[PDB]
Amino acid sequence: DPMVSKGEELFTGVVPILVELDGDVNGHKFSVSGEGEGDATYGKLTLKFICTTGKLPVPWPTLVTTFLMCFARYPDHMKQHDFFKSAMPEGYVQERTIFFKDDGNYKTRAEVKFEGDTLVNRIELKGIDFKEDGNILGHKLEYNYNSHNVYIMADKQKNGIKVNFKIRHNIEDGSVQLADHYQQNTPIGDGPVLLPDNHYLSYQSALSKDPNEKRDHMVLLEFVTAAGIT
Repeated sequence: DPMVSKGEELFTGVVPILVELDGDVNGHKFSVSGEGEGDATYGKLTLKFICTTGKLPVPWPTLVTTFLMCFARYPDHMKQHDFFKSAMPEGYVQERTIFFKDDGNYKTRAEVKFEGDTLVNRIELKGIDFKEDGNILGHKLEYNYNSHNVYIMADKQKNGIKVNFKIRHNIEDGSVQLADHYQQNTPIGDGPVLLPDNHYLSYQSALSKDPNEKRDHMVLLEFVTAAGIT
Protein backbone atom coordinates (compact mmCIF):
# COMPACT_ATOMS: atom_id res chain seq x y z
CA ASP A 1 0.00 0.00 0.00
CA PRO A 2 1.91 3.10 -1.45
CA MET A 3 -0.37 5.48 0.61
CA VAL A 4 -0.30 3.70 3.99
CA SER A 5 3.38 4.06 2.98
CA LYS A 6 3.80 7.88 2.82
CA GLY A 7 2.15 9.50 5.88
CA GLU A 8 2.86 6.16 7.62
CA GLU A 9 6.64 6.24 6.52
CA LEU A 10 7.07 9.48 8.55
CA PHE A 11 6.39 7.48 11.81
CA THR A 12 8.45 4.36 11.62
CA GLY A 13 11.17 5.58 14.10
CA VAL A 14 11.37 8.14 16.98
CA VAL A 15 9.86 11.55 15.99
CA PRO A 16 10.59 14.75 18.06
CA ILE A 17 7.44 16.49 19.33
CA LEU A 18 6.70 20.21 20.17
CA VAL A 19 3.41 21.33 21.70
CA GLU A 20 2.38 24.99 22.22
CA LEU A 21 -0.90 26.00 23.96
CA ASP A 22 -2.52 29.44 24.39
CA GLY A 23 -5.32 29.23 26.98
CA ASP A 24 -8.01 31.38 28.57
CA VAL A 25 -10.45 29.74 31.06
CA ASN A 26 -12.98 32.24 32.51
CA GLY A 27 -10.46 35.03 31.74
CA HIS A 28 -7.62 33.29 33.53
CA LYS A 29 -4.94 33.37 30.84
CA PHE A 30 -2.03 31.01 30.50
CA SER A 31 0.49 29.50 28.10
CA VAL A 32 2.08 26.05 28.02
CA SER A 33 5.12 24.73 26.04
CA GLY A 34 5.79 21.00 25.74
CA GLU A 35 8.55 18.85 24.23
CA GLY A 36 9.17 15.17 23.86
CA GLU A 37 9.14 12.33 21.43
CA GLY A 38 6.79 9.80 19.85
CA ASP A 39 7.45 6.21 18.62
CA ALA A 40 4.28 5.11 16.79
CA THR A 41 5.72 1.60 16.13
CA TYR A 42 5.10 1.03 19.89
CA GLY A 43 2.32 3.58 20.44
CA LYS A 44 4.62 5.37 22.90
CA LEU A 45 4.78 9.16 23.68
CA THR A 46 6.93 10.86 26.39
CA LEU A 47 6.28 14.55 27.00
CA LYS A 48 7.08 17.31 29.43
CA PHE A 49 4.96 20.52 29.62
CA ILE A 50 5.77 23.83 31.36
CA CYS A 51 3.42 26.62 32.23
CA THR A 52 5.44 29.53 30.85
CA THR A 53 3.20 32.25 32.25
CA GLY A 54 3.43 31.13 35.87
CA LYS A 55 0.81 29.08 37.79
CA LEU A 56 -1.51 26.95 35.71
CA PRO A 57 -5.10 28.05 36.61
CA VAL A 58 -6.64 24.66 35.89
CA PRO A 59 -5.56 21.11 36.92
CA TRP A 60 -2.87 19.56 34.74
CA PRO A 61 -5.06 16.42 34.23
CA THR A 62 -7.73 18.50 32.57
CA LEU A 63 -5.30 19.29 29.73
CA VAL A 64 -3.99 15.72 29.00
CA THR A 65 -6.38 15.01 26.19
CA THR A 66 -5.66 18.47 24.64
CA PHE A 67 -1.90 18.09 24.70
CA LEU A 68 -1.14 13.40 19.24
CA MET A 69 -3.28 10.53 17.82
CA CYS A 70 -0.87 10.18 14.84
CA PHE A 71 1.38 8.35 17.35
CA ALA A 72 -1.18 5.50 18.00
CA ARG A 73 0.12 2.04 17.18
CA TYR A 74 -2.15 0.78 14.37
CA PRO A 75 -1.86 -3.02 14.02
CA ASP A 76 -0.80 -3.99 10.49
CA HIS A 77 -4.30 -5.53 9.93
CA MET A 78 -5.89 -2.08 10.56
CA LYS A 79 -3.42 0.23 8.80
CA GLN A 80 -6.10 1.28 6.26
CA HIS A 81 -8.01 2.80 9.23
CA ASP A 82 -5.24 5.26 10.30
CA PHE A 83 -6.57 8.71 9.39
CA PHE A 84 -4.02 10.58 11.51
CA LYS A 85 -0.91 9.41 9.69
CA SER A 86 -2.54 9.55 6.24
CA ALA A 87 -2.99 13.31 6.70
CA MET A 88 0.81 13.87 7.21
CA PRO A 89 3.03 15.72 6.67
CA GLU A 90 0.57 18.60 5.86
CA GLY A 91 -1.31 17.58 9.01
CA TYR A 92 -4.83 17.91 10.38
CA VAL A 93 -6.95 20.23 12.52
CA GLN A 94 -8.30 18.66 15.75
CA GLU A 95 -11.21 20.53 17.35
CA ARG A 96 -12.96 19.61 20.56
CA THR A 97 -15.61 20.62 23.02
CA ILE A 98 -15.00 19.22 26.41
CA PHE A 99 -18.07 19.28 28.70
CA PHE A 100 -17.16 19.08 32.39
CA LYS A 101 -20.23 17.64 34.11
CA ASP A 102 -21.93 20.19 36.36
CA ASP A 103 -19.17 22.68 35.37
CA GLY A 104 -17.82 24.61 32.40
CA ASN A 105 -16.48 23.61 29.03
CA TYR A 106 -13.30 23.84 27.04
CA LYS A 107 -13.33 24.45 23.26
CA THR A 108 -10.04 23.73 21.58
CA ARG A 109 -8.63 24.06 18.08
CA ALA A 110 -5.27 22.47 17.29
CA GLU A 111 -3.12 22.15 14.16
CA VAL A 112 -1.03 19.03 14.12
CA LYS A 113 1.66 18.92 11.43
CA PHE A 114 5.36 18.53 10.60
CA GLU A 115 7.73 21.47 10.82
CA GLY A 116 10.82 19.87 9.38
CA ASP A 117 11.52 16.58 11.19
CA THR A 118 9.53 17.79 14.27
CA LEU A 119 5.82 16.90 14.76
CA VAL A 120 4.10 20.03 16.15
CA ASN A 121 0.79 20.45 18.03
CA ARG A 122 -0.33 24.14 18.18
CA ILE A 123 -3.42 24.66 20.30
CA GLU A 124 -5.84 27.54 21.23
CA LEU A 125 -8.07 26.66 24.22
CA LYS A 126 -11.02 28.75 25.50
CA GLY A 127 -12.95 27.70 28.64
CA ILE A 128 -16.11 29.36 29.77
CA ASP A 129 -18.84 28.98 32.36
CA PHE A 130 -16.64 27.46 35.05
CA LYS A 131 -17.39 27.63 38.75
CA GLU A 132 -14.93 29.73 40.68
CA ASP A 133 -14.55 27.22 43.44
CA GLY A 134 -15.54 24.15 41.37
CA ASN A 135 -13.37 21.03 40.77
CA ILE A 136 -11.45 22.69 37.90
CA LEU A 137 -10.84 26.38 38.90
CA GLY A 138 -10.74 25.27 42.63
CA HIS A 139 -8.12 22.59 41.83
CA LYS A 140 -9.90 19.54 43.41
CA LEU A 141 -8.66 16.98 40.89
CA GLU A 142 -6.11 14.41 41.77
CA TYR A 143 -2.79 14.22 39.87
CA ASN A 144 -3.45 10.89 38.19
CA TYR A 145 -5.17 9.53 35.16
CA ASN A 146 -7.42 6.56 34.24
CA SER A 147 -7.17 4.32 31.05
CA HIS A 148 -9.94 4.88 28.62
CA ASN A 149 -11.07 3.78 25.09
CA VAL A 150 -11.50 6.54 22.47
CA TYR A 151 -14.14 5.81 19.74
CA ILE A 152 -13.40 6.85 16.17
CA MET A 153 -15.75 7.11 13.15
CA ALA A 154 -15.68 8.59 9.69
CA ASP A 155 -17.25 12.00 9.01
CA LYS A 156 -17.36 11.83 5.16
CA GLN A 157 -18.82 15.42 4.92
CA LYS A 158 -15.75 17.15 6.40
CA ASN A 159 -13.43 14.59 4.71
CA GLY A 160 -12.29 13.62 8.22
CA ILE A 161 -13.31 11.87 11.38
CA LYS A 162 -15.31 12.27 14.53
CA VAL A 163 -14.23 11.04 17.89
CA ASN A 164 -16.21 10.77 21.16
CA PHE A 165 -15.16 9.52 24.62
CA LYS A 166 -15.66 10.19 28.33
CA ILE A 167 -12.76 10.83 30.75
CA ARG A 168 -13.47 10.40 34.49
CA HIS A 169 -10.99 12.43 36.51
CA ASN A 170 -10.58 11.28 40.10
CA ILE A 171 -11.53 14.03 42.56
CA GLU A 172 -9.80 14.49 45.93
CA ASP A 173 -12.90 13.34 47.90
CA GLY A 174 -12.99 9.86 46.14
CA SER A 175 -15.68 10.79 43.60
CA VAL A 176 -15.12 11.54 39.87
CA GLN A 177 -15.38 14.61 37.64
CA LEU A 178 -16.66 13.55 34.22
CA ALA A 179 -15.28 15.25 31.16
CA ASP A 180 -17.42 14.41 28.03
CA HIS A 181 -15.27 14.79 24.86
CA TYR A 182 -16.56 15.62 21.46
CA GLN A 183 -14.00 15.78 18.72
CA GLN A 184 -13.56 16.36 14.93
CA ASN A 185 -10.44 16.13 12.82
CA THR A 186 -10.03 17.23 9.22
CA PRO A 187 -6.93 17.30 6.95
CA ILE A 188 -5.18 20.56 6.31
CA GLY A 189 -4.01 19.54 2.82
CA ASP A 190 -6.17 18.54 -0.18
CA GLY A 191 -4.57 15.11 -0.71
CA PRO A 192 -6.27 11.78 -0.09
CA VAL A 193 -6.87 10.62 3.53
CA LEU A 194 -8.13 7.39 5.04
CA LEU A 195 -11.67 7.40 6.21
CA PRO A 196 -11.81 4.62 8.77
CA ASP A 197 -14.40 2.06 9.76
CA ASN A 198 -15.59 2.48 13.40
CA HIS A 199 -12.78 1.47 15.74
CA TYR A 200 -11.22 2.65 19.00
CA LEU A 201 -7.88 3.65 20.45
CA SER A 202 -6.97 2.27 23.89
CA TYR A 203 -5.18 4.82 25.98
CA GLN A 204 -3.16 4.65 29.16
CA SER A 205 -1.48 7.72 30.64
CA ALA A 206 0.87 8.24 33.55
CA LEU A 207 1.50 11.62 35.13
CA SER A 208 4.62 12.55 37.10
CA LYS A 209 6.84 15.45 38.09
CA ASP A 210 10.45 16.32 37.24
CA PRO A 211 12.13 16.56 40.69
CA ASN A 212 14.51 19.24 39.33
CA GLU A 213 11.81 21.39 37.88
CA LYS A 214 10.56 24.41 39.85
CA ARG A 215 8.18 25.77 37.20
CA ASP A 216 4.62 24.51 37.17
CA HIS A 217 4.76 21.49 34.88
CA MET A 218 3.62 18.01 33.96
CA VAL A 219 5.49 14.92 32.76
CA LEU A 220 3.23 12.64 30.66
CA LEU A 221 3.90 9.09 29.45
CA GLU A 222 1.09 7.70 27.16
CA PHE A 223 0.61 4.33 25.38
CA VAL A 224 -2.01 4.12 22.67
CA THR A 225 -2.99 1.15 20.39
CA ALA A 226 -5.78 0.99 17.81
CA ALA A 227 -8.31 -1.87 18.02
CA GLY A 228 -11.83 -3.04 17.50
CA ILE A 229 -11.46 -4.35 13.96
CA THR A 230 -10.62 -8.07 14.44
